[PDB]
Amino acid sequence: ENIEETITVMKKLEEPRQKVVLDTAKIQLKEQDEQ
Amino acid sequence: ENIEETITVMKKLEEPRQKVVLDTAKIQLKEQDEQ
Repeated sequence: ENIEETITVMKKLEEPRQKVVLDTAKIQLKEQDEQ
Repeated sequence: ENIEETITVMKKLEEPRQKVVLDTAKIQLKEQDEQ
């Protein structure tokens, strides 16, 4: 499941790399709002 | 905390965009592991 699998990867990532993932999720929601 | 904030955003995303976020996390981990 996508969220559970993302949690598993993120638990291994240092905070700055987790922040990239979060900021990517925020862009994806902006793009979703433009569909 | 970044993981919970990412979950919150991902819960709003359509499944293909959730997969974008998971694949972004997987990329970050491959880079972290190669550093």
